[PDB]
Amino acid sequence: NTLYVSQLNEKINMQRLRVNLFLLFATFGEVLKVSMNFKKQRGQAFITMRTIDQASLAQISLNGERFFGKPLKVEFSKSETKTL
Amino acid sequence: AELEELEEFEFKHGPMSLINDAMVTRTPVIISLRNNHKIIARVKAFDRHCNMVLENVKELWTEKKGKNVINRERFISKLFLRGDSVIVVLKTP
Amino acid sequence: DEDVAFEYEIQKTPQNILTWKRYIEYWKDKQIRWLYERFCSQFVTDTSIWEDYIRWESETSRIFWLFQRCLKSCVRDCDRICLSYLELAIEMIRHALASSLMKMEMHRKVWDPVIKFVEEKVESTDEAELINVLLVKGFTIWSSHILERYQQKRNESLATLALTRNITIKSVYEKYLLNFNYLASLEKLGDNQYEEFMRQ
Amino acid sequence: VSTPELKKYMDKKILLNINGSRKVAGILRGYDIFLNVVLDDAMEINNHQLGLQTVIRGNSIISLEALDA
Amino acid sequence: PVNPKPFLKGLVNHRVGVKLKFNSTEYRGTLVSTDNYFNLQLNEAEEFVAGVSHGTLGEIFIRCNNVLYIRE
Amino acid sequence: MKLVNFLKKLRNEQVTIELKNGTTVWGTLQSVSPQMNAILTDVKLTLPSDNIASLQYINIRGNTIRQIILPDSLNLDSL
Amino acid sequence: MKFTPSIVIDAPQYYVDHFNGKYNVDKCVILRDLQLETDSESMPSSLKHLTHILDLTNNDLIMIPDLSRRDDIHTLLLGRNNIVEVDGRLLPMNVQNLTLSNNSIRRFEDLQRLRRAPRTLKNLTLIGNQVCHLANYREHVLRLVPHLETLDFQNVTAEERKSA
Amino acid sequence: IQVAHSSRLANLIDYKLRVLTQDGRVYIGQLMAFDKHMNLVLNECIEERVPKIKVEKRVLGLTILRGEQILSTVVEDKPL
Amino acid sequence: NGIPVKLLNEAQGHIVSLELTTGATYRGKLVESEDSMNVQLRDVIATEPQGAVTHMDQIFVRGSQIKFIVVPDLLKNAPLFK
RNA sequence: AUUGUUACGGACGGGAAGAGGAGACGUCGCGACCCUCGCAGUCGUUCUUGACUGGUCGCUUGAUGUUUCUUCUUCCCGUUC
Repeated sequence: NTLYVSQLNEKINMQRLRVNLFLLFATFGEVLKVSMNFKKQRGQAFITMRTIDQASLAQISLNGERFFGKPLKVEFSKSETKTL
Repeated sequence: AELEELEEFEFKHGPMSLINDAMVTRTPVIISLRNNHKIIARVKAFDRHCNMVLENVKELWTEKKGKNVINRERFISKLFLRGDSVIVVLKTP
Repeated sequence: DEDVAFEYEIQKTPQNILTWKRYIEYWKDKQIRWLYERFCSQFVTDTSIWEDYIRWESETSRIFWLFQRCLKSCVRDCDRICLSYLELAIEMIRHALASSLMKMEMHRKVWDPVIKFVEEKVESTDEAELINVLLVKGFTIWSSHILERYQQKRNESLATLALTRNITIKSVYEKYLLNFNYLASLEKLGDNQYEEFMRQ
Repeated sequence: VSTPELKKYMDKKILLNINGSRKVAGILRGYDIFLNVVLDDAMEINNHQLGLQTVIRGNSIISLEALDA
Repeated sequence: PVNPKPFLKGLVNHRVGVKLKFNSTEYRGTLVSTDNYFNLQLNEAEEFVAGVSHGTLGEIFIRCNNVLYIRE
Repeated sequence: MKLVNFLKKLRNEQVTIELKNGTTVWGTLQSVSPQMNAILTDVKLTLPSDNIASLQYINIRGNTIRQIILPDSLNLDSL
Repeated sequence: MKFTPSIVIDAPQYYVDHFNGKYNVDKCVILRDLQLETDSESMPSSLKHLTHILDLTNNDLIMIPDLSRRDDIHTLLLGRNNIVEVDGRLLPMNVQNLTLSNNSIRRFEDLQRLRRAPRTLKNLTLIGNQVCHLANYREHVLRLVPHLETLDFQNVTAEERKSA
Repeated sequence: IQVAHSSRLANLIDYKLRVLTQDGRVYIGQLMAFDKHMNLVLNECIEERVPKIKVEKRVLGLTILRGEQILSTVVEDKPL
Repeated sequence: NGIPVKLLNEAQGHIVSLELTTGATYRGKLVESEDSMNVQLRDVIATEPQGAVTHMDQIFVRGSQIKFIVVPDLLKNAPLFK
């Protein structure tokens, strides 16, 4: 379900970044996660989705996609999310 | 019963007596308000906390910016004016 | 116009009485009436729908029409309908009662109530009741029938009273029954013959 | 009915800020449920004295910083 | 010795002076009666808007919440 | 005793009320309380002549409502 | 099927998008894979319920249609659509966060509706289309749509503005 | 805006309501709890200012609102 | 009894911001809570609408004139409701 | 096998230029030479538990509420007749 992003623009703000992420991930499926839990920035963001299929699709399509200068490294999460 | 019942005649003795009288024998009264207002109407009902009901309500107030006096008017009837806004009421002959 | 769109919506797919709602509840009045009635005619023969239609209609003639419509196809809430019919009759009373009975033949209390109208009879409302009674008589008479359908002793008494307004009651008693028979005979008589009947 | 916990602020100087832009100050002597704070000092604001002890009404006491923690 | 309510009582059938916060207007008339919530009723009322009069009203009534004070 | 009682008895009727902000707002009374906590179903608003800036539903508190109008032209209280 | 009022009514308006605002509507049985071939008709059925986040992605919408007040559809997601042209005077101030990814915006002249943005469109993004591949496209966008802050995830800088 | 014909304060618990204050600052928040004075506990408060033209925004509180200065609450949009 | 009051009571030893009638926004620890909403704080910051911000050691606030009291996101569902 | 009710051509707006709006206090944003380095942060004490929580610098004309003082000309773009 969850997809752990990495290698992104740290210079962008938190809320804005979150919004951007939401915008990105709405095409694949319904994004459950509203805000980031880590609060560290610089790539580390867990995009929580409703469906696994959607997540998979996202992983497939947005692997190395241009988001704020740098290519985002998509990958599946190790542990399941608290909401899911 | 008696603690509330004895308070019924307290209107006709104290400062509400005049208003009670007015209510009994409908006559026009000048009602003022907080933010520059002058209302004219005749009395019909009455309660403990000055929440009055009236008839033939003529309103006179101002909504003029920059110190110009403008007296707007409009006919209202059968209101329910709450007691917190009512300052001065008086029975005219 | 906005009606075309509504029509299209109605046509394209059934949304479990959603289209109908859209048609009627938004407008309601004439247009709404046209819609809802049409919808009713088309597909759904529900009780709730019928009730709604009746409400919309709600003059006496219109009410009657609504009642008739309701009666046409109504299996589940028949008893309830019957009450409505009775009420209508009270405001063609006997006739209304009969209609109700036909709709849904449980209904002891209703019967009793109906009878009590007869008892009362024995201003507008009163007039209506009288009219209903007359209608029943013409049909026959109706009150007696109701009593029969319908505590039993009470019903019989009521019937008798109606007849008097007595003969019928007597007859009923006789049917039930020797004493009853005698009573019936007496009623029929109502001098020597009558006395004899009573004795019997 | 319930007593405000002002026993903590006893024998400590307080810089009050009442309604209508007025900074009063004084040491706490007595209190109550209505918040009518009986305090034994009054110096207005720059600074000048106007009477020693001052009892204040409960409605017109909004903010009160304690000087000694 | 002299409390407020008794003072008020004493001041019945005598001249009274009262002022308000909102729209500062001095009301001057002879007092009629009062109640437990301190509402007022005056006779021969003169509505002095900061010295100058608006008009002689006559028999009037006043609510407690607005009133600032009672004087001669 | 009280004239909140009067208000309580009224149900399903349009009434304008002028608030502390100063807007004429016609609406249905709904479940009136002893604290005058009104609730309006359809209403017309003017955010700070009356400019049109209306919303549908609203929940009113009793302290704001100073005047009420147009329930129905009739006076009855005691019962 | 076609975007009707009934469909809208049916739509799941329970789970609110917690990033901003409330009521993240998804028209029909599911707006994601609804297959609305025509333009977004019957917009009045929603009646400006809700950023709103009317996620109308994975559709076949030919043109972007709006019909609401100044605060009714800020975070609109129209991803994976066939958006040819999106000219309109209804959604003037509201639609700021426009997720128009994987669209069918061919030419730079097709963005002339969004262009002259000082009054025409108070805010608009647009990205991931055929027009992005064209020569001097970003610059053109900057020139015309000054309100476009984030241009395909990367921001419109001062230098860029100067250049355009 | 969608909202069903609710009767009382108890039936409309757990809904995103706007709230208006005496000075004229607009609020939004999900109604969590109830009280005698309508001290409605908002789930997340986004306060808004209007100077004495256009509405501003803030994001500080997730508050317990007090009932003294409230004018009239308004329903925004249902959750779930 | 009042649920908000209960909630307030529960949140003792938590970072709670505030706002008054004038609009002076505070942010610090909560000391005590009562039936009447009387709050006392520790290490309390002060960022007023005028401009002159300050850092205060302690403060006590009257309940009637408070506009709203802030609470964190932890005490949302449990353990106050049911 | 509980819930409910009652009673006690002319106008307007925006942007730019020329001639005769500005200063404080805070509150959220566009860039970054910085910090920081990861999937659900820091430290005390003991073999697993208690406490505390986007920052800094530009803006090279970012937004916004208190609080004091005192417009005309030219071009460009939209709406209306």
